[PDB]
Amino acid sequence: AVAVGMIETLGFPAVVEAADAMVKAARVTLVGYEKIGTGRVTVIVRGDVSEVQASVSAGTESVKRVNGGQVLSTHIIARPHENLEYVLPIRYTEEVEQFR
Amino acid sequence: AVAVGMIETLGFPAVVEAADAMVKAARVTLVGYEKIGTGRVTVIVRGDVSEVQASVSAGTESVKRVNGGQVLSTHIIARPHENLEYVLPIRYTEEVEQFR
Amino acid sequence: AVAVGMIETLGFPAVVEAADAMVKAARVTLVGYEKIGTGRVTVIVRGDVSEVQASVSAGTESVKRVNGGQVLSTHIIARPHENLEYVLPIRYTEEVEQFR
Amino acid sequence: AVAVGMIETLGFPAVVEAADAMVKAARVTLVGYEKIGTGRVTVIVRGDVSEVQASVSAGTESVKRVNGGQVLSTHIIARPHENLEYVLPIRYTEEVEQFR
Amino acid sequence: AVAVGMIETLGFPAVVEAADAMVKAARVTLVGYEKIGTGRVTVIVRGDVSEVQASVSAGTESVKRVNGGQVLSTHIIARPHENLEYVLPIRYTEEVEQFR
Amino acid sequence: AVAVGMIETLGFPAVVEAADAMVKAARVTLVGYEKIGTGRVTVIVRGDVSEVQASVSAGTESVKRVNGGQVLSTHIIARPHENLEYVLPIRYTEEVEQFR
Amino acid sequence: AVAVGMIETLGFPAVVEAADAMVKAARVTLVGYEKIGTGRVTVIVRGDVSEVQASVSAGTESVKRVNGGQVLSTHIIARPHENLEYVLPIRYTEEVEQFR
Amino acid sequence: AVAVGMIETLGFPAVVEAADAMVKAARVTLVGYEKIGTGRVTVIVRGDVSEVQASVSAGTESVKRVNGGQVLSTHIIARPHENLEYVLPIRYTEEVEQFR
Amino acid sequence: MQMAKVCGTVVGTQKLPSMTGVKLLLLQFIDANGELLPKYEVAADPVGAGLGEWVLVNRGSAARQTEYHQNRPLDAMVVAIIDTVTVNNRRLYGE
Amino acid sequence: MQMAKVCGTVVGTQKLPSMTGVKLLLLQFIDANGELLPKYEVAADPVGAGLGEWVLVNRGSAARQTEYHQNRPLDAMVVAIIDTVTVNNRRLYGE
Amino acid sequence: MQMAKVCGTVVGTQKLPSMTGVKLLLLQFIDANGELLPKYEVAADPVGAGLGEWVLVNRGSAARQTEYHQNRPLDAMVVAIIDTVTVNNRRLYGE
Amino acid sequence: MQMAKVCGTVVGTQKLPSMTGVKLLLLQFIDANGELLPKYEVAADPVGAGLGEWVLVNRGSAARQTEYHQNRPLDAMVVAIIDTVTVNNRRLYGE
Amino acid sequence: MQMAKVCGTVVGTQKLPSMTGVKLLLLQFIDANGELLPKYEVAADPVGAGLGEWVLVNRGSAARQTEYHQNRPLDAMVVAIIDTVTVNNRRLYGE
Repeated sequence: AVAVGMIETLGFPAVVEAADAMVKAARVTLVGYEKIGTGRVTVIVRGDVSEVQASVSAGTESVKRVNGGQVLSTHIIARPHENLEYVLPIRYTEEVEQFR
Repeated sequence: AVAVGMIETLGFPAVVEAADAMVKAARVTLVGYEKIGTGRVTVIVRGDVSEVQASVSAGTESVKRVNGGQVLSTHIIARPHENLEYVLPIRYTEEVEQFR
Repeated sequence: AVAVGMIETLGFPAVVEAADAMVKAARVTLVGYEKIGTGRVTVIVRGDVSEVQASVSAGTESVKRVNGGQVLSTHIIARPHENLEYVLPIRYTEEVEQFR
Repeated sequence: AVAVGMIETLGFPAVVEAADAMVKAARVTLVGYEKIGTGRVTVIVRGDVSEVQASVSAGTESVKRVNGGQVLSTHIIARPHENLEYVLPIRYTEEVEQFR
Repeated sequence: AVAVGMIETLGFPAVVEAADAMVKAARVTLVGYEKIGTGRVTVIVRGDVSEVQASVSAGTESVKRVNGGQVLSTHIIARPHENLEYVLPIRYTEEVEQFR
Repeated sequence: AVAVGMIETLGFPAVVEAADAMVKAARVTLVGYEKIGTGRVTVIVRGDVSEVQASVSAGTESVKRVNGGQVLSTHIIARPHENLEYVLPIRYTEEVEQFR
Repeated sequence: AVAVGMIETLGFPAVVEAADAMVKAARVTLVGYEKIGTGRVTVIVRGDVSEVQASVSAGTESVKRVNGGQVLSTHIIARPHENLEYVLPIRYTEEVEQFR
Repeated sequence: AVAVGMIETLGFPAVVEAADAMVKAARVTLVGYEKIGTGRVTVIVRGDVSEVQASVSAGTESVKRVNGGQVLSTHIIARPHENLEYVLPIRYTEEVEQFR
Repeated sequence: MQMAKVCGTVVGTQKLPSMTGVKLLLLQFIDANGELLPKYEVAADPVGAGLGEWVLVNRGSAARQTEYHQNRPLDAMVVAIIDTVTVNNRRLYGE
Repeated sequence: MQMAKVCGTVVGTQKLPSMTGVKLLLLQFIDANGELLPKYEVAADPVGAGLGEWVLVNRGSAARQTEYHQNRPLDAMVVAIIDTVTVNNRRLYGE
Repeated sequence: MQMAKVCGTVVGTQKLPSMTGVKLLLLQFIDANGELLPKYEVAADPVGAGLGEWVLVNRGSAARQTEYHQNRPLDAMVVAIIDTVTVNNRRLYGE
Repeated sequence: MQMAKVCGTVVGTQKLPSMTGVKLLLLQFIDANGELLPKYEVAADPVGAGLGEWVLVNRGSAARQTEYHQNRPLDAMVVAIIDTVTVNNRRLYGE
Repeated sequence: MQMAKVCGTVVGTQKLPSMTGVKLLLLQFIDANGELLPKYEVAADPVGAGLGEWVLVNRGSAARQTEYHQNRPLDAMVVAIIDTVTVNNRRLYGE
């Protein structure tokens, strides 16, 4: 019931620029960091969808100011199902509850 | 308040020469080592952004001494958010708190 | 403070020929075995830089006498920083202290 | 262990525009002045690499506003070895201890 | 608070005509004489920055009277830093404090 | 029974980067600094011949980071004659017996 | 306040033919001998400008009867400033007071 | 010993614009007005050379905003001889001592 | 340029299509000493600035000169993150 | 950009032909704390702003960069309708 | 844009040749209520504004966007003669 | 434009090569009444203005529109020497 | 242009790539009398200005008119190092 934003880049320094320009642009909580192979790295933010839409849009234009970093995919989900948090690695962990 | 710099190289001999020439060039601490797949290996240095910019600039041109080693992406973040230390593997570990 | 040599090959039988011809050519100790994806495998030797320079150079033309095996990358570091021991997997383990 | 910046110009009026725009653009100290032949004159500064990086980069663009003077080579070393001060003429002399 | 002006000529007869026509033109004093190699000879005048620009503009066009004498680079610095007095040979010596 | 290695660069910023990356690479000491004219500047390192070859190979490829800095000639001598210590400036001085 | 004549040749046997045919063609006194690099050698004479004008013009046509020696630049200054003697090496030394 | 600036125009309304924009641009005193024939009229200013250089340069593009008026000749003399005051009509008269 | 401190962020959902992807900060201007003035500015942020950090902000048409802000309606931008300020040859914002 | 509150609208019948069809608001500037300043600005309004709404207004040549305001004599424009201001990591204009 | 009241006119005989034929007014700025501020502006006037009229005046490069003021050195222009101002949904300058 | 009184001149010897030949005045701004404000401006001067003259000075990009100031770094220029100001249909700066 | 005194220096390492090689000063504005105002400006510096100098600083798009500052995000530049100010026909900053 809390919005999920995902920026997938090709490369790790591209995705730390993605993850930091997301949490700096708006009040979102970076809860996730997902590796799926072939150099595809996804970072996951959570928050209100006013914050997530602004952060993911500002986080997309920051990766393209990195040399050799591209944005492979980008999506914002405004109200996910409660089924998704137990299966997919998008949920709030215990480490990141102070930024909620 | 310490910056984070990353150099992603294609190859492990390319990433040890990048890591060796980064901690030799300036007063930074190598804290990280992250494999994302497809032979893309990233080292992570920590220090103030004066020394980190001089490390990443030295470590990038240091991977031309390595035959078959390519630099894919480099980035310097002047002050990472507090959210990134717990999610992304850029924080100071206790093995490298003697080098801080 | 002890020299690090690395031979990165494409394939596992090419990297065992790299690892075996290195410890046979000179008094070095193979301490590492690193997989970074896309079929790139690195072996890491330690020793005095007279031994490591001779072993890595002799290890490179031993992979050239294997069918289907190439050397993607190779490097020798003569005096690494002590920061590199704790982050990178190039240090002496407990199993390989008898060959030190 | 203090950072060294060097700007090498072809000509003496270009190298005083180099040396003065280096010490004005940042809090650095001009410690050296080196002639190596064929009209090549080097200006050496010391300071923290926050200063010296801005000092060299603004000092390089000031030689470009001199007629007939160009920059042949320029370099910044963020953390030199302590062996370098006794051999190379880059150390703090006694006359320039008021500007340290 | 006195300016420094330099005229680098190619040749010693070109630089005495540059030095003579600089101290004749305005109320500046010639304090310096610097050879950097390859026949590049620089004279250094000191005065107020209005007097120095009137000298350097006069001394530049005065080297066309010298056949085979070329002007390579001229520059005028409005107030040089205090660091430049001790490192570069632009300061007032005791031979030329009677002309100040 | 210590080797001597020399790297002659064209330029003083090219030769401090050559000197810094030679004493950082291996267990050699920089003992010498020789200008022969026309902007040809030589630095001289001393060590065991395995450490010297690892330094000169590192210092040669380190001068590509210096824009406008060229490497002219490098050479490594396994054990120089005793005659060369007194005539040529390659011997250990008392400034650099703390680095031996 | 005594006139200065200068003949700059490319080469030393051309400049002694310059210096001797200057002091023979008129009652002048050779006071100076200046090397500025790239094989440029200057001969400086003093005297009344009745002498020095005939001395320089006959001294210039004598270098033309030397093989391989030419005159690069030549100049006569009839009434120099008194600032020029203390900075430029054109003054009467103690050895040449018998020829004044 | 006081600087002389001269702007020579072709025409009288061009030279009153030259004379008026000179005494307005900087603290100079117009002391002279010289007709030499063929429609060439010169105006002469006196003052410190910071003022005279600024006034003559600003006086040149003021004639350029007059229709049919050109600047034929312009010059600034920073420190004239005292012989020039009595022969040439550039001296302070009695009428223009209130503007000195 | 003006020295300013990043106090917060401004999020706007209904905006121009040229303004999408532009990170809007909330900078408060500081004086030459370093005390916060009662003057603020919402500025674009190409160089990623964190909260509390001192930045250099420029106003006017100079905010549209960096190859992607060209046809955007921006009159303020963060051009630099301030590393050090040295006033009267002594350090002020070293850290 | 500046945060401003739409107090009202301004209608001008006699104007330039380039100014036809331009919706002119009356914005009052607010500070960083959220209180109205005694400074105002009549600004163009491409994104529809209602009375009392907080907007982002930019001044200068940046108001002429949006594909139809190009050859219009505009020195102010509403570029964004403010959704959230978050000063010192806490919400200020959430609503 | 800024609401301003035409207090008078300014006549300059010695001027640039680009400034010929440009009617220069003397506007005094009014606040959001309508009281005269102690701030003024000499502005060009393409649409004929009489004394005492309330006008809209824009500053900067926007004064040079109307095809007869393009290559003129103008930093202020009257773009509209204000017909009505409606603040807080009630009329303020109806007349 | 702003009405200003020519207080004096500023002479700069070490300057940009684009700034050569530019006559720099020192104008003090006056109000609508005619009293000197505590605000000044160093402005270029194409039309020859003497000390004590009332001038019209414009700021910004408009100072670079007069065919000899185009590629010069000028943000202020004297566009007119004021002949007459008529405030509230009575003369103020006739002389 | 404004007369300003070079108080200090601002150095930023994390910045735009267009801002590299640009020497950023810290100028404090001075009044017509010659004493320091409580207004500052971080300005680019093509002509070499030392600490304590009086300089002429221009704001806006005029800082991008000098053959290398054209595509840089600069809204302030030092165009001249002030040699002499002559207010009311007497010298003020002779030195």
